[PDB]
Amino acid sequence: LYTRYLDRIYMLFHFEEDEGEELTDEYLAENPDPNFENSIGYNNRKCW
Amino acid sequence: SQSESREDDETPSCEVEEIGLLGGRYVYPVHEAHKGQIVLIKGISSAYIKSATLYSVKSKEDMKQLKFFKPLDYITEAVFKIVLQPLLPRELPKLLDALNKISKYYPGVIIKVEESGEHVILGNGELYMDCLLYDLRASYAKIEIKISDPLTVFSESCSNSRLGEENLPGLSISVAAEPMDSKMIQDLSRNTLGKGQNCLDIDGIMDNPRKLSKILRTEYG
Repeated sequence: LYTRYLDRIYMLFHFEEDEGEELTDEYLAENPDPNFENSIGYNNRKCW
Repeated sequence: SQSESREDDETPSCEVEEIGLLGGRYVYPVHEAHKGQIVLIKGISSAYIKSATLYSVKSKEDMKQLKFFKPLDYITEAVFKIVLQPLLPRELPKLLDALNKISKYYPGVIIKVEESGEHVILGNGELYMDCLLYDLRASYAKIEIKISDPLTVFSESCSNSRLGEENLPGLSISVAAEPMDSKMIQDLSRNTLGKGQNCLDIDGIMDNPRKLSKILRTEYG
């Protein structure tokens, strides 16, 4: 699914591990994170 | 543990920078140390974590004779389990260093590293671990850290046949598994030389199997 309201975009993605593991791994290779720092700068929704 | 194992490559060495004689709150400077006495050494630390045996041998036969000191047998097993993570993941290197220092200073501590990068700490009990954590946050690392909910190490067992296949199906293994006699278990748990009338500890296995088997036959039928 995709929509755009003025600026903001909304995209929905459906993965299966076969497709899933690939996209994970490629990013990891090109941005290696041995300290597990991915989740420092990740934004939750505060509200809930 | 290396000693447990027992020429070129075998020997690392450190020069002894200084020797002092302990006096509680002060250390008395020493030029030389002689057999019998217990002393404080500067700079021999890096080679060993916990126990180590120090020798100087000028002789090839003398070297062959020489027997390494056995690992100290601490009275209790750690059991108590804490999982650590630093508050901020970027500070991991400091935590790692500190954990190694804690192993050096506290002989009852076990630090293990998980897949996840979490640090499993074993200590003897509440107070023990509390002191570790205090020193860790104050004296060694200067890092605030997250600490988990006190757990324990579990052990696996059973109470009462096998078929098996090699990845390249040429080998096939069948092995029975059996409950052991509580007496036997207790005998094994008790670290002993088999002295007096005492059931022989299985680590005496290097003695003749006839003797070993004699004990089993004698004590268990």
